Amino acid sequence: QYGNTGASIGNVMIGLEEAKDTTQTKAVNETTTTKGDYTKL
Amino acid sequence: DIMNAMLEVIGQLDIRRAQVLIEALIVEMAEGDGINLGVQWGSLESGSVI
Repeated sequence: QYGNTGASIGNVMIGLEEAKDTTQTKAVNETTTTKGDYTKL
Repeated sequence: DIMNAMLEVIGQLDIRRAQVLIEALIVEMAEGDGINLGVQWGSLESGSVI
């Protein structure tokens, strides 16, 4: 990781993971899906 | 005598005053131009942008 660059790989990968669609499952059989925010990316 | 002197001073300080017509002219000519063009790129699936 480097600070010379515009943006650092850390915030970019974290942002891309936050942007992915997350699913939250509760079995017994509920499964919910939700889209993630892009605000970090 | 002093009377005849001050009347000759007053006579010459009483003259008519000419009057000037001052006409200014202000000219302001501006001009501007610009051309801004460029191509950007992006892929938001794996975030990569130009």
